[PDB]
Amino acid sequence: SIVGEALEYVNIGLSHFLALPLAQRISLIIIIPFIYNIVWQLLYSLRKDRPPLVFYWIPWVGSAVVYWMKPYEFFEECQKKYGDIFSFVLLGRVMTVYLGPKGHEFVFNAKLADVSAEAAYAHLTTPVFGKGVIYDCPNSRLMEQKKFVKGALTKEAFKSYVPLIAEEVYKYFRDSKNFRLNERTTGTIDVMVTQPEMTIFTASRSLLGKEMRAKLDTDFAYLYSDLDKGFTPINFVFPNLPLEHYRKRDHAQKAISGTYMSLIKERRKNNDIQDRDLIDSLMKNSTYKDGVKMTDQEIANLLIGVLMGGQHTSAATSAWILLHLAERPDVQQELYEEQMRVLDGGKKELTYDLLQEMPLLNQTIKETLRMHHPLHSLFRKVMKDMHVPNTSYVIPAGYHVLVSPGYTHLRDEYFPNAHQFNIHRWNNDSASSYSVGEEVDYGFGAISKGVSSPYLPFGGGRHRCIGEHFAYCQLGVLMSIFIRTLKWHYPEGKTVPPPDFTSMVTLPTGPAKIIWEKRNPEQKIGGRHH
Ligand code: HEM
Repeated sequence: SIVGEALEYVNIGLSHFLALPLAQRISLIIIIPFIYNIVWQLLYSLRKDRPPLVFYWIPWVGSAVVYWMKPYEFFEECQKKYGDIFSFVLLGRVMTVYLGPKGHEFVFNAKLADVSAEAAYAHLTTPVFGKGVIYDCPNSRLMEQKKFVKGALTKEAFKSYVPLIAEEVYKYFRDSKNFRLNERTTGTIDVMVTQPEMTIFTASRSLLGKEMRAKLDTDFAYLYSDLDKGFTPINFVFPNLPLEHYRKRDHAQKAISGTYMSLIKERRKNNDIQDRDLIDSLMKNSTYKDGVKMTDQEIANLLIGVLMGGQHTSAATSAWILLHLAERPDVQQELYEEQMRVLDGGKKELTYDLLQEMPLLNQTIKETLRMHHPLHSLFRKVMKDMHVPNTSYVIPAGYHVLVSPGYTHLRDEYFPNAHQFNIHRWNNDSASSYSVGEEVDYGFGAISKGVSSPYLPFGGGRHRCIGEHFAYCQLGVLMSIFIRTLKWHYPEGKTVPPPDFTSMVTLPTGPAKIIWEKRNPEQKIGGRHH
């Protein structure tokens, strides 16, 4: 017995390895991880306590490419091969997807100790919003921040925001080069140009107030653009490599929060603290229950976060509404009749209460949010091994879970002819959402306990959206005025564009152009302008 003579050759083989020509060493630096990764997946598939893992050729990268470009097609293929729960590798991360209403329950209603949203999201949002708020703080702090913000999102606030938002839409029709309704009776617009502008203008005026809205008439508006460019998915992957747009982002966060603090300190200086906007509200109502006050910097940062949370969701949504309606003059016609009925042929000024008597308008918003959920995937990082009910699967800590209610929105089983835009599928069901039973309060108000609805555009559980009613108010006013003022249609041979999922906000693929025409060519919009 001389195995020892073989152990010598292990050592010998090792030294011959280190002496390979650089050409072959490089090749082996490639081939070894490639082979190991394939061997690893084969072994992994034998485990019974793990959901099926989607096969991938390139290590670390995983299924990133296909998930990035066409996530719903990716989900549908995986769902056919493996069923509703499956994992895939995404740039060094393992993502476990749970499709359908049971998936909604598993992720949105997960125990606070099981999963973390801030662990998934903070590296992307913290540099944009600033420190101390949203995901740069314990969940209990987030809960109270949401409570604070909801305090300026009351029915009473919406009654005051509606004429403010309407003024901004009319000003945009009057003054924007995309319209100029006093000078032109027809024109062509790119809805991915107009809607972000209309969105920030209307949200600024109502949530931040007249001063902050005035700032957007200046070069200052470009900081918002800069801040926005630091909010892309490459910041998800590489949170900070010293790139140009990273620093413009940091600069913008400091400059914009600086402007908000300036106004906050000015208002406190003059005791000019009213009930006009979210700034007034947070100045009066931002003390945590342990008695610690939000700093002025944190208040400013939270303002940025709130405006940002409403910016891309709403802008994408009003863009899709215009795009679906552009090939549906029958739906424009039907919405126009409702406007004439509810507002007495235009004789009534639009109010928040009359908005609630516009079911078809609200069903249009509801249906667009069904077909175009602006966030195709929501994430949590798994913090404790999770057992998946009625399976033998365990999702270990360190994995991520991914939930996609927008995918379920597009399934025939839950919405017949799911790829058909039909506002009447919501007849006698025009509410933005509603708790279909028992409620629960995580610290920012009573919300639905069950999150099993196949329709979940605002998510659910502790991380549930609080901007839903603001969004309906904003989109409601905006679409009410579009409908009463304009008709619109596609250029010849154009139709509803397919979604672009790469910004991870489900935008229409540009350029998404429509042609508008004034319903009343001679109608003038009053007020002064240069
Ligand atoms: C069409 C409009 C909107 C849609 C579809 C939408 C969607 C969502 C969704 C799906 C979530 C949950 C994310 C998750 O669970 O990971 C969420 C959370 C949230 N959104 Fe919205 N949103 C919209 C508008 C707004 C507006 C207008 C605001 C502010 C005025 C806002 C602020 C927030 C906030 C503060 C959260 C809580 C985040 C958390 O607790 O982690 N959103 N939104």
